[PDB]
Amino acid sequence: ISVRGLAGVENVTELKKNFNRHLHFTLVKDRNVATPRDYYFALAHTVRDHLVGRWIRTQQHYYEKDPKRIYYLSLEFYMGRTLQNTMVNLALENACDEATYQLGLDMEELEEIEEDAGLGNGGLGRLAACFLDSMATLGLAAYGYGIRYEFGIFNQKICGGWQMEEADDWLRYGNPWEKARPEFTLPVHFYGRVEHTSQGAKWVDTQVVLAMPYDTPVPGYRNNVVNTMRLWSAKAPNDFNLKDFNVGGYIQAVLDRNLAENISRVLYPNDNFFEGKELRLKQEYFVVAATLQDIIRRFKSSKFGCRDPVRTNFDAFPDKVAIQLNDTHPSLAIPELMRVLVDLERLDWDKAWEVTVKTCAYTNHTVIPEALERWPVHLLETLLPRHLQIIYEINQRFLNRVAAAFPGDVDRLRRMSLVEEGAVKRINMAHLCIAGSHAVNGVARIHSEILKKTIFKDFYELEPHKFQNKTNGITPRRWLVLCNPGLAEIIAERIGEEYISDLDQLRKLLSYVDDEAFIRDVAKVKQENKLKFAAYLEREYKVHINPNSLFDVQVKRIHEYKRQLLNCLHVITLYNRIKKEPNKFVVPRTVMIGGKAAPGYHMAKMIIKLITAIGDVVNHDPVVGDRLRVIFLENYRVSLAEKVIPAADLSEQISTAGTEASGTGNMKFMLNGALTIGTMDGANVEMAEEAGEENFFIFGMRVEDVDRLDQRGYNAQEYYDRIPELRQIIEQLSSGFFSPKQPDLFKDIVNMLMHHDRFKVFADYEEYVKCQERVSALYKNPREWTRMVIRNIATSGKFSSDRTIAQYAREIWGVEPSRQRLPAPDEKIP
Amino acid sequence: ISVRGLAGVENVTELKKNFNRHLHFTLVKDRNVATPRDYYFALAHTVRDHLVGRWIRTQQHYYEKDPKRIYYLSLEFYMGRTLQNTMVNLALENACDEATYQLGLDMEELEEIEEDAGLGNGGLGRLAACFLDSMATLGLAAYGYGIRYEFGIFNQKICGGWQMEEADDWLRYGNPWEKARPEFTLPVHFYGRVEHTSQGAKWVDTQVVLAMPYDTPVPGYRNNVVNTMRLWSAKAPNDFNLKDFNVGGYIQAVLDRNLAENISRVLYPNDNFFEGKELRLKQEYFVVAATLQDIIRRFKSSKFGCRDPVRTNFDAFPDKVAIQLNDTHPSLAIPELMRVLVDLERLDWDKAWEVTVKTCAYTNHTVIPEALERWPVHLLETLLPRHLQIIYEINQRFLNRVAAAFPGDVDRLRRMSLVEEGAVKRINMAHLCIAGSHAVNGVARIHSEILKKTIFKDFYELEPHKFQNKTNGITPRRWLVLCNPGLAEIIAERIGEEYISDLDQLRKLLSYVDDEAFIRDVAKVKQENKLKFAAYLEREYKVHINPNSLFDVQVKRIHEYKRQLLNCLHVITLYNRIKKEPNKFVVPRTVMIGGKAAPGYHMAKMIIKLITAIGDVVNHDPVVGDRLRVIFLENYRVSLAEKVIPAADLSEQISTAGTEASGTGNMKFMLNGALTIGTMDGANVEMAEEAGEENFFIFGMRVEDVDRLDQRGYNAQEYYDRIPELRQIIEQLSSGFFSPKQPDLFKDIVNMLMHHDRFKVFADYEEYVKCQERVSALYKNPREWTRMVIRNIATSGKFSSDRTIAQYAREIWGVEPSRQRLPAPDEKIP
Ligand SMILES: O=c1[nH]cnc2c1ncn2[C@@H]1O[C@H](COP(=O)(O)O)[C@@H](O)[C@H]1O
Ligand SMILES: O=c1[nH]cnc2c1ncn2[C@@H]1O[C@H](COP(=O)(O)O)[C@@H](O)[C@H]1O
Ligand SMILES: OC[C@H]1O[C@H](O)[C@H](O)[C@@H](O)[C@@H]1O
Ligand SMILES: OC[C@H]1O[C@H](O)[C@H](O)[C@@H](O)[C@@H]1O
Ligand SMILES: O=[P-]([O-])[O-]
Ligand SMILES: O=[P-]([O-])[O-]
Repeated sequence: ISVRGLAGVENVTELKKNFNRHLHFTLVKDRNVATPRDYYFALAHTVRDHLVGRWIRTQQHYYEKDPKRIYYLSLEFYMGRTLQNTMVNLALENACDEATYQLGLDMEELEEIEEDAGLGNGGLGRLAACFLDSMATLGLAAYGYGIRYEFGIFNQKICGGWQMEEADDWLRYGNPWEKARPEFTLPVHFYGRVEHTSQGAKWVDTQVVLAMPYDTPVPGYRNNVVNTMRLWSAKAPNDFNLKDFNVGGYIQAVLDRNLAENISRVLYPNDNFFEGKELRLKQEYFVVAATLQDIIRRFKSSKFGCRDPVRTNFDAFPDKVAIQLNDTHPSLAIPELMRVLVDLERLDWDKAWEVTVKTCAYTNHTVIPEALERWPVHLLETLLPRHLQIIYEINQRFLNRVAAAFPGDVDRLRRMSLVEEGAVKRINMAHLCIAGSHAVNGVARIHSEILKKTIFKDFYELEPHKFQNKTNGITPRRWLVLCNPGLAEIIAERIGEEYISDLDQLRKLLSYVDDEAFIRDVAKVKQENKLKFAAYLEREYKVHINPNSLFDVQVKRIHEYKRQLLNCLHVITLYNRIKKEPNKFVVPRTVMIGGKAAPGYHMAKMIIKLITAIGDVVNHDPVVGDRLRVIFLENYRVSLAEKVIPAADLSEQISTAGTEASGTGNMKFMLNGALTIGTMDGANVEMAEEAGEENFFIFGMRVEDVDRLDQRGYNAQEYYDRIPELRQIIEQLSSGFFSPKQPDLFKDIVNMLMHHDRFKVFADYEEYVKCQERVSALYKNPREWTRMVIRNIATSGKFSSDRTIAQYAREIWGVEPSRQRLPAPDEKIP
Repeated sequence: ISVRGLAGVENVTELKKNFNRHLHFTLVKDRNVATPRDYYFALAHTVRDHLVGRWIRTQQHYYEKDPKRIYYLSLEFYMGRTLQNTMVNLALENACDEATYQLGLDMEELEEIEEDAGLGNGGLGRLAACFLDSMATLGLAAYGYGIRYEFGIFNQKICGGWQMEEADDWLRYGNPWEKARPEFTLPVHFYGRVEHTSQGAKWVDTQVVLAMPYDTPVPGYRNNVVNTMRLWSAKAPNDFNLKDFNVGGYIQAVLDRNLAENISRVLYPNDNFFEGKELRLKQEYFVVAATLQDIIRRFKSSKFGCRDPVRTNFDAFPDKVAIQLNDTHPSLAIPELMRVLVDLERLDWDKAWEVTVKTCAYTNHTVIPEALERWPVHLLETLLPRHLQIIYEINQRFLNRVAAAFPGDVDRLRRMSLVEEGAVKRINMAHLCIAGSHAVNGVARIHSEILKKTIFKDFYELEPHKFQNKTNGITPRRWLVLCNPGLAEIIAERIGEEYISDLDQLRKLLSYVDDEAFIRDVAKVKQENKLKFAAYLEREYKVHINPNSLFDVQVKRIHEYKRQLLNCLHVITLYNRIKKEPNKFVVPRTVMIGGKAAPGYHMAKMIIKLITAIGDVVNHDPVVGDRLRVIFLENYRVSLAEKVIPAADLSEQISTAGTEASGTGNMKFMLNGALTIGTMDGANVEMAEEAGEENFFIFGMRVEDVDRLDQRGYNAQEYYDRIPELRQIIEQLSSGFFSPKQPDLFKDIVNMLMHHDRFKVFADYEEYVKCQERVSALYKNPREWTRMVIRNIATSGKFSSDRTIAQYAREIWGVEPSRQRLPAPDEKIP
């Protein structure tokens, strides 16, 4: 059937009876009233059963051996569905497929019932998920720590072409994967005040909110390692949230508990944008405070909680603990770690600081100013009074280090300050993370250089040893074996299966680049994938597309820097050229654009309306026929990504050079047989460098060209004046050609494009359409297109998150990866 | 070990492996980190497994045979713990005891870990629970319908002698018994307006809240019948509660969902008191609306949803459906049933009314005015506009019936109106229930007569056939076999086990009233029970009591009509007599008073403080020694009741004649070996009548004496003037003898007692202490006391809820009870 594992005789029979056990005892249903949802749950519980045994020994193991622990703190974990992925990592896919078949059910139909775990916005959240999978696969004693939002990223609905947001009630039917652990509930404090008494400061009169943990298993690829993802939930104490007496109402007091519990209610839907709301800061301290207590408790047991030097010596803390900060969201971990060590454990400042710097590491994800976290001091002052004091003290001693290094450089002092003066005083969380971490990394080579050359230049001059790079990656399990079994099978037919955990081996595929059978096969799976997607489209969304056309897809969050608008300009150009010479041949294309816009991002929402507006005109023009369709992919999310990427021919990674930190969608497309048209931005540079620029469609300004243009001054009128095709398009938008009933509907877009384009869309227009003509030319030559595809696939090995994690481990965490199978799952009950 | 069933070889081995399965696969723990709480859950899941098989066939059975369905609507279901009770009804107690023992665990220690299901206030809620158990045991196709409050009756804490309320987070650790059924979620409407168009009225522009059901199994006693208790939970729709667009905030919209969900958040802690709050009315319509849709859906399938006359003829609705209204809380079921039939199904008013009257029956629980539900019309007008219209129309046609029956009687017309004029117009929910039900019953013979003679006199004259009586009862399973196995065993040693489901057989115990061995045994279990309670006291609450003394206990909600104050007066009298003649012998007594006060009931909270105040003085008087202790039983609830009742010698049922509808605690004491000192109130009359007044300690005014006194006019000064002992006590309270630091602390109690005692405490004082002297005299004669006890126990059979349910069934519901074992639980998978 494929190498989805063995469909053993004993195991298929075992699966079936367990499926029935659960349907009866766990779901309390009888075959006669069972719906597909019940069947999905019976299977999920059956599958979950296979990894609890491994989960328990894995954790018991780490307790016995006591290795260095890796704690990955992130406010986002974009997980997606977990049934198939669990089957894949346990080599259960074929057995379950067989078993459910014999039970008279379609496994694929049941998989579609599982709700996505959308506790993420985009790139950053998905990175955390891929990292978790790789850390388990590389056998590291790692823990994912975050917030269990009861409402994830909103579900996007398109009404009259506009995006409508609706609550993502993903827990509505239950989550069979998590395990509530109410017995490890921890208290978290807010507000209060600071008392300075005799031997130390005291955080007093605080409001207590409880953090209840939920553990979800994270299985490594076929190695019997099951790590843990602990997600905290907010709970109100039953005392003060009722006991602070003297009138108000007993009923109201109980109803008011949903005020402390709102902390974990919903995920903020902002991607690369900072919103200084109090609820957000509360979520940030909430995940940090609870997680650190858990980390320290585990450390206090280790082997020190037995003997060792005997004396809770935190000198070995850094040798047993490593906490990675996914962006500055968990930045409070730095002053909080200081607070505990100093205020509670009573260590001296300098010893505490040495420990904190040695255990914390920070990862930066963007260079745009509006994405930077700068928290108003008055907020920190009211909510976390002692942390503000600690931050001021950290700033004081840091700046003294600067003044000592650069005597007299008074401007450098203010530039580097963690405290920003002005309208309102703010705290620069990034400056905080650089100062309190022993490593700061970028997510792609060029982004990492930009950090040293620009944004964190002063910091780099002060401590060059801190700055590193760790190019992002994706997990080949979910992003290849899971979403594209057809491609994984033919690759395996030639080079084996070892590449699933050693992607570098894909290079061996280079020797089949002239193999007639392989070229036929690679091309066949892509055709099969496109047919399946074209079908899903009519099934669930309804209104036909042509599977013979080129599948041009751009899927990612809607942003001005991602330039979906530049894509739009090209689509309209193709339309206008067809209307000019109708009977002239052009390569057919289905251009699919999908992504979510933050609810408050007006421009982004205006762009989604433009996309749909173009499709209204283009898709109903009889002269155009089937040569060009514009489709907007609704509710783009992880599970939808697993469907479109394997069916894409052209991947669009066209952000303005210097704005996209790295990107990971680009890597997903490269590994699944799509050719890339993009700018020399983020990881695009490394991809092109790996596959060879000849097998890549690069266009537009390089970072240097952008800077030259800024020195000069960007004037969009110039481009409007010298390019008639561009001019024609702008006058089409301005006159209501795409919005008949509301002729001035797109005035904000035109106005912006001409007068405030921060991302110079026009400057790359000519080179973009010129470059698009070249891919059309190559698509007309099936054999050469496919041969270039093989060149990309065969060279994508470097972009596996296993390579990324192995580097973090060695160069930052100080631990050695291991592909050693844990001693089976075998029963055992001590 | 006892007749807690057989500890079979095969079944004890089976239990143990299943215990381990769950501990591993379900709780995901390993023996090395398992705590008693985990062990309790492993057992609970194991026990729950044994009744799912039965649960599924029971429901499948009712679907096949299609009998008349009994729907018990109540806003309260005072369930308590369910582990032991499930073991008892499945004959699993000894097997589980053995199994856990072999596993090295104490079952009793694990049972104490289960949290109580306190979805009730007192008498009314507990009645519903006992009824459920009996309906299952009598094999009726009955369904309990209510609200799944996430916070039940508050946990009571005593601080400095005052009651402190604290949220009852009973779901904190999970509920292994319930089964969420998100697939049967139903919509409920609120607000909106009424449109009158061409062919009918339309309830329009409403706010939708979703009702999600949760099913808990209700097992009959050893008959393999497992009925269902469906509890609704409020959920916000993900559309409008987000989709009603045009600014406000995306985050706020999601956070605001906890406004529709507040409907099922907490139970109102009022016992026999009406609070006209909007949240309450919303809970009331919420349980009613969701339940009726469920009832009709089930009816639409039956055998009509196949053929029959063919034409949804609701003429047979009353022949297949019976809905019992537990008080007027679910009274909206009447106008709601009308709304559906008329507005949706389009039946004519008169046919709809005939159907509604024929399927609804109402049970009244009290005669005090402040406990009556009179909802302000402006509330109904805004929240349920169409129901108000229906109610007005019901009133119109009802009153026309009255005028036709009593021509010219204009005052009778206003007295009987469902609409009350005055300050604000209100709707009398009780008048509504009488008019729309074919049966109205009281809960005790005297209470039922009082309803006909007083409160509902006019209604009785109009339709005498509607008024019935159904004396309350308690379930002998939880209230005998579960809480007092020692007593159940010795009874069984003599007359067998058949009495557990046929309490009448306890009469055979009369022939052992002179049996020397039995008297020794009855007395022995009571001594064993008192010793165990005296121990629990020091274990969990700490500060000694004497097990040789008389256990004088009064446990029930704190009320002015229950007269805990009269008890207090007696306690202080005993104290003063001892201080007068210290070296004189008196029978030692431990008087225990327990119960909860509604948070807003100031007087009730003042009484709890008085009780504790008396204990502060009495319990520390060296001259008193061990002859008198005053203890306040903290957090009285179901599980605590199972502990005190079996250990009580004297039961206090001293409410003012005519105020206690029935009472059930009195029956629990009688069946467990306690003698009763009380007034001729509620069921006390029937109990005394059954055991013989010679074996009962009756005192005080009878209903007639109370009325005579009211004609005359109650003047407490008179009693204060002629009784020196009483006078001494009042001057003790007035001068701060019981409150040194705050001498005027109890001024409200004294003031009330002397000037506004609605329950004439003083009028019964003399006869109460006189009567108390008589029980002390009899307690001095162990053999005669025990012989009287045997006379009570042997005569308590009539107070089983099995007798009560059999009468409801035959005389109201029109169904025949059956003690037929359902065809085993045996596997099966169709
Ligand atoms: O005190 C202990 N004794 C024995 N095993 C322990 C102890 N603490 C942790 N463990 C084991 O380590 C796993 C890790 O627990 P955690 O990391 O503290 O959540 C547990 O599930 C146990 O198998
Ligand atoms: O349409 C039906 N076909 C077969 N069995 C049914 C059907 N509806 C109800 N049942 C059975 O009756 C039980 C009662 O369902 P309910 O009373 O509607 O909640 C179900 O769990 C099934 O065993
Ligand atoms: O680092 C993970 C991702 O974080 C953010 O979403 C960046 O915009 C993206 O470029 C990067 O790939
Ligand atoms: O009917 C059940 C119970 O309802 C109420 O709690 C009444 O006060 C009580 O007398 C009665 O026994
Ligand atoms: O993270 P990028 O692929 O939008
Ligand atoms: O219901 P009663 O025993 O307080």
